[PDB]
Order: sequence, then C-alpha cells, then structure tokens
Amino acid sequence: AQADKQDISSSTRVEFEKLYSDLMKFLESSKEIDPSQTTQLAGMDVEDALDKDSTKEVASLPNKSTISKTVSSTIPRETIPFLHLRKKTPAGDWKYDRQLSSLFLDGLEKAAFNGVTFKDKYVLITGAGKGSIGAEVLQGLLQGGAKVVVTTSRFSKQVTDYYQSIYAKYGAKGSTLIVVPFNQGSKQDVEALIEFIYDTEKNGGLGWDLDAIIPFAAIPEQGIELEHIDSKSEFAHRIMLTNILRMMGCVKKQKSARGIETRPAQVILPMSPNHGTFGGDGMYSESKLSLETLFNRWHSESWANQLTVCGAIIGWTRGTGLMSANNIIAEGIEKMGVRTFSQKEMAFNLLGLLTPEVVELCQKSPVMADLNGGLQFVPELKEFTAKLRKELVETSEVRKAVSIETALEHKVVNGLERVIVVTGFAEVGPWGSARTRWEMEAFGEFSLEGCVEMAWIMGFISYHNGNLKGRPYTGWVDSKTKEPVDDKDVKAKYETSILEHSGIRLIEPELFNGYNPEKKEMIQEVIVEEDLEPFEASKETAEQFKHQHGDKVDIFEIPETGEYSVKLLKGATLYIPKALRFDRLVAGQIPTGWNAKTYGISDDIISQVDPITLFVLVSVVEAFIASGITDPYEMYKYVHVSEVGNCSGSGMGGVSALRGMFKDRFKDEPVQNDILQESFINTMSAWVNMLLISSSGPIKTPVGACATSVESVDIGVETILSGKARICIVGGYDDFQEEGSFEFGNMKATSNTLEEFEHGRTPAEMSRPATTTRNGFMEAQGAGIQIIMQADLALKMGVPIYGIVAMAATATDKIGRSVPAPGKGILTTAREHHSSVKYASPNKRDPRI
Amino acid sequence: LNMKYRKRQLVTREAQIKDWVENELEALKLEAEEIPSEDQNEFLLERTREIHNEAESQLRAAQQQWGNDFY
Repeated sequence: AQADKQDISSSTRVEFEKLYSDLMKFLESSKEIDPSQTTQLAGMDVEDALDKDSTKEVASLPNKSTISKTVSSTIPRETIPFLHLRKKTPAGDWKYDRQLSSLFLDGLEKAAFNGVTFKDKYVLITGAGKGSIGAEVLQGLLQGGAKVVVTTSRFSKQVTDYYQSIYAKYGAKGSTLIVVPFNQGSKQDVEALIEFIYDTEKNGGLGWDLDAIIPFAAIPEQGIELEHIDSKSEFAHRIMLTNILRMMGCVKKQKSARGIETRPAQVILPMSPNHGTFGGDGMYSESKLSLETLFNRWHSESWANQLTVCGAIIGWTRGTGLMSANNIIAEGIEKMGVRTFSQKEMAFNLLGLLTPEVVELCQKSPVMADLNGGLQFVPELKEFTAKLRKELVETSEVRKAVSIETALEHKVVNGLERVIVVTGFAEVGPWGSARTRWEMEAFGEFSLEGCVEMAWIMGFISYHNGNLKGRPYTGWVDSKTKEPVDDKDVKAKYETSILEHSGIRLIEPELFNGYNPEKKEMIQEVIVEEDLEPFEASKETAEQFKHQHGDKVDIFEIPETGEYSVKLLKGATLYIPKALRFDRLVAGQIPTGWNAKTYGISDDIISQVDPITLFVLVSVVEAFIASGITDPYEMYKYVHVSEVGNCSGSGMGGVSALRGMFKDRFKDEPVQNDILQESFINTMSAWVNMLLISSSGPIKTPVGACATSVESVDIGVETILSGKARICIVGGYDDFQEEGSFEFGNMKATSNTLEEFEHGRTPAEMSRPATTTRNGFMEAQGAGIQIIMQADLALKMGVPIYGIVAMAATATDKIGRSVPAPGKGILTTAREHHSSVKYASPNKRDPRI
Repeated sequence: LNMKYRKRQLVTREAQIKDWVENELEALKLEAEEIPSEDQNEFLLERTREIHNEAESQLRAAQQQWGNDFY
C-alpha cells in the first residue's frame, strides 16, 4: 500500500520483475550473462606524494558486453581477430583458419543478448576458488544450470562458507553444488576421486557421467633459471602434467567399464603461448608445452569418442591475486603494438567454449585456439615488458624523489488486566548478556561498547581501578589483566585484538581443561575390579578398620591391633580395589563459557548453594536492570497483601553434587551434609525467595525437559489469568554435567563428534539444520529468565514493557512405545484446533476457532 | 467474527448496561428520601457507590468477551 514513496516504485519494479519472472518462468536454465560494465586498465603515475596507482578504468567503447564482442572482433593492424581459433595446419602449426573460427566468434556473438545456458554438463574443477579464473568458470556454470562439483587444494572454514555464499548467490534452478577437499598431487587419490564421482548411490555417491573437465594448476615457481631442477618445483612439474594425464585415462576406464562410450567428455586445457619466453620460470614453460601431445594422441589412440580436447592458450590477464606477474603496466602494451586483453573476464570466452554448436564441433576435432589477444604479434615481449616498467618505476620514483627533497628543502627554512506482557528479560547463555548475543545473532562483530561487556564478564577488564592513583601520576581507565597491562586499556580504540580472539575463542569447544571440576574427556575415569592374591599389610588410621571389618568379613583381612599406633591391615585374597582404567570417550565438547563468575555477589553463599544457582541468581538481577527496577523491596509500595511473587524454575539436571552424593560419597570426598536441600529442583527459587525478594506466595515448578522453560510461562500466565496472583516470574535454566554426557548420546540424541570432526572439522559449526547434515541439535549449560506483570501496575509507574504473550501448551493426548518421540501432532495441533463444522461464512468455547 | 469488532460490544452491552445507570439511578429514585433527610448521604454513599461496583462488575464482565475472551 502506498504510504512509502519508495514502495510505489518498489511495486513498480515488482510487477516489472514479476512479469520478467513470469515470462521466463519454467524456461531454459538461464544464462551466462555477466552484464557488468567491463573496464580495462587504469595506471596512473601520481606526480606528488604518491606513486603508481592501480587499475580499473571504465573502458572507452564498451558499457554493454555486446560491444565487447565487437571490440574483440575486429582487432588491430594485420589481424584476423584478437582472440582467434586456429587450426592444426595440415603440415604445420596453428594458422588462423577463420572458417571454423567464425563459429566461435558467432557463438560469442550468440552470447550476451541471448542467454547462454549449460544445463546438465557434468563438470569438475581443479583450480582455486576466490583467487582466480575458475570462480568465474564456476559462476556462469551455476546460472548455466550445470551439475557441478569442485575440488580444492586447501580445506578450511574460510573456504567452506566461501562457496556456500555462491550457491546461494548464483546457483540457478537446476544446478547442484557439492564441495570436497582434494590434493592434486600424490596421484593415488584420484582413483578414489574418480570412484566417488562415478560411484553409484549404494557407494559413496554422485552417480554422474562427468562430461566436462577443467584441471587448473597451482605453485607459482618463481625466479629460477635452467640449471636448477630443484625440489618441490620438480614435484610441481609432476602436478602440472603427470597426474592430470593420469587423471583423464581412468575417467575413460571408469566410463568404458560401463560402456556409455557414445557420450563423450570434455577436457579444456590451459595452454601457454610463451615458452622459452619469460624469465625466472623454471619448469612451468615446457610443462605447458607437454599438453599438445594430445592432438596427435586424439587421433589413432582409442579413446577419441570419450575425451573431448579443446585447449586454452589464455594469459596476461589482470585481476592479480596470484599467478599474475605485472599487476602494473597493462597500457603501454595496449599502446606500443596496441593488442588487447589485459582484462579479467577471459573466462567468459571459456564459458563459450563449453556450449553446443562448439562441443559438437569438438566432437569432430580438437580446437587449437589463439584466444590470446594478439600478444604474439609483439617482437620481443619480455625485454620490452621490462622496458615499460623500468621507465615507469623511475619516473614514479624520481617524482617521489622530487617532493621529499622539496620537503627537505621546505622544512629547513621554515620555523486489559489479564492480558500480560513481559517486562524484564535476561539470559546467560554460552555468550555474555542477552544484549551481547543480540548483536551476535545480528553480526559477528561485538560493537565496542558491547564488546567490552564481553570483557567486563570473564574477568578480563579490571574496572574500578581507583578513580585516583593510576600509573604513577593520577588518571584512570577501567583496567585489565590485573597488574601487567594496566596501561589505559580504553573503551574507545583499545580492547580490540588485546581482548579479542583469545578472549573470544574460549566460548566454543574442547569443553574446558579443568572446569567441571576436571572432566578431561580424553580420558574418562571408568573403573574395573580385580581379585588376585598379593598380600600387603599397609598402614591405616583407626576406625576405618571397622568399616574395613564390616565390609569384608573376618575370614578376610584380620586387621590387628597395631600396637603403639592405630591398628593394622589387610589379610586374605582381597577381592577389590576397583582401581581405575584409562578409557576413551568419543562424545563431547559442545559448550563452554564464561571463565569467571563473581560479579559483586556475596561470598560464602558460594560455599553452599553453589553449582547452577549462581547463574539464576545473577540472571534475575540482570532481568531487574532489564526491568530497570532494582530494590525489589520497593514493589510493595504498590501496597498489596504481598501474597504474589515467586517463579516456577525448572530443569531436569542440577545433579552437580548428587554425583558428589553418589560417586564422591561412597568414595569419601568431603562434601557438606547440607546438600540435600540443594539436591532438589525448586531450591533455586528458594534463594530467589529467601536470600532475595521474599514473598511466600505461589510456586509451581514443572519439568518440561528436553523442550523445557516454555511451560512455566503458561502455568505462570495461568496464575495471573487467575486472580490468585499478580506479578510473577518465569522458569528457565537447563544445565550440563559430566554424568550428563555419556548418558547423553547413549540415548543417541544430542550430537557426536568424529563424524563431526571427520566430515568437516569445523568445531565452531556443530549445528547443521535442514541442509541435510543434521546430527541432533546441541547441548548448552544455559540460564534464562523473563519477568511479567499485570499490564496495569506495568502501566502505573511503568516498568517498562516489551511485547505480547502468545501461546498455551500441554494437551499431549497420545501414547506409543517410544521416548523421546518428536513433536508431531502430539502437541501443537490442539493449538490451532479449529474444528470445522459447516460454516462457509465468518462473522471461551468457540467451535469455530 | 474475528475482526476487531466492537459493534456488538457497543450495541447489546454498553447500551443495556448504560440503560440502567440512569434506570439504576431510577432504582434509587423510588426511595428518594423516604426518611432520609437525616440519613441522606448514608443512603447516598452506600447504595450509589455499590451500584457503581455492579456496573463496574458488569463492565469487565461484558469486556470478558468481546476481545479479552472473544473466542
């Protein structure tokens, strides 16, 4: 609806787009159309206080890429085309047989305007991603509709998201995207690689046919003349030619195993016209010349109906991240002998070398093609290449030399009432306050005023450094790292990279070393007994001997009276100790945290209440400043009978010392007797009652576990739907314990590493919903609280307010033979019940809704 | 009915409960004095400030439904 000015124009383009969508709806598999205003080269020798500029002009006579064919068409001087398609000259080399070359020109002319699809081409890539050519070769093949799979030399989180952007950015209607790490060298692996890409789905997967191939190489190998045939450059000389030669044969050997041999496969080969031509190259040149044996080899060696060779001479392209010497001149080359192509989108032409009307011609014959933009028409490339820079590097320098001596010369001479709202909310999750993670759901960055909140927690800063008495004189900043690095540690420009990742990469896995209380998880203390017959006579301290005597009866271990001492010891064949055993646990390391929990909180309550109860205790104050209402005594100035109050705290665990009561008691570790009050599930709210705001009104406390803390809202909102109570407070926390895991995953739910390691290492990931790699969700320690008010006292002297209450659970109405069974219609189908007796017209009980 | 209706909120109740505010004023207006004039304001401040509660009880009771319990 038109109230926003943009919205009308938005609506204008919408129907414009919608029609463009509707017209092309269910059409072909889109384009290859890289409609970006292609530039050229922009070198600019700055006169004054700067040197060489960079690049990216705008290119005169271009704009649309339609022109970019035509510009690349009629090349300069004695030329056929800038990029040509030659032929093996029936006696000689690669003469520009313009006959067949016309079609490639035409196919390029067929591009831009007409969309260029590539649906169902079955392609595979060796070369890199973000660095160079293949990403362009990737991208158009996505919008070509092609079924594509890709390798990578590296393997990281940094590359995994990288392609994950692109399939969400360029993957068309029918394209398929799957990645895999792959070392090009160490040639044994490609047999497993060629396995997996022709394997049936009852094997590793990907039942494809692989009908095009691009093997783009690596390893720059710079600055080496002839007499050095040295190390891994030699190994690099293998991986430019040997393995890729050993690649394409077993493709056919896999293909002719099935015998689908009247459907061939493309191979496009990166050729180089400049061999014996550049400088400190080493093995790179004559390795590139090795590819040309295939032209004779494609005839007369029985694989021609399977492999479709069409090489690519391409070179001298900017867009330098790697492999591109001279990110500098690009312009005198297009001036002295004006010949073209110092650009970045040569691969656009290479996409045209994977289309029909061409590959069918490649089914006829291999295609040598001088795609290189007339660069061979330069006599003496290399020294003239040096000659351009050596003039340019001095003139930049000598002007940069002019101003400094000018500056050297210059410097010297001078001197209602039942609908209820939420009012203060606060959770302590894995990260910091709820205000911290609300940025962390928004961004990855921590918003420096918010980032120091992450440093106020975890004990990282040392705020309240004395308003007086800083570093030797006065002056003060909220300090950090108690007394090495107290130097002024500011909430402005500082705290970046000095409180970062070491301060950030502690809250995600390895779960700790030594927190709960130790819980190594690399070794789990699992214990076995034994009953051999050595006999020892150790030493004791008295009154242990009687429970020694009571446990194993007098036919074993007659103790003795150990005269002038306490007693004496072991007798017979002992039937004990349950010593220990080094055992390995697989499942672990989902959560972590906070590394410090003592805010301004009263000590010696942390001797007693301890384990999980700190987290709720800080939380409710954290919700009260989220309410903006400290001093909870000052609620009763809205004078009541004070009969309203307490929360409905919940959680399955909290065991945390019951393991002390069960494992450590009966193994005698000194734990307080008063732990039985702290065993139960409501005693959290009791210190929310007693050593906090202290009305003795309503308390409910359900369990709701494995999906908990939503339920206490509903029973809490029932209490204010009832007149039995006004203002209330919610349930909350889960918690994590060492007996929790392993007895987690034995029920086979939560997660399991190693198959989380071994699939994609990525320990910060750990959560893959709905892109079909789920392993359960996760587990966290967690603590969370929301408070709610009567909407009227919430109005009258405003708390303030957040939002709107929504739902109502708990009518299960189901039985089976399973626990747990997920939420099917067992829940939330009585929600939106809506029995549908015959209405055909709209307008507590309500059989309609 | 699920649209934010308010019409039947205003028509049946919010007129009928507004019918006997003046007619509930009339319900006192048969006992106008009748031996008040010594107990007039006790006859005023007891009945009038308790029939306001009945209207107020009927106010939220009508507004039980029509939105707060529309379903």
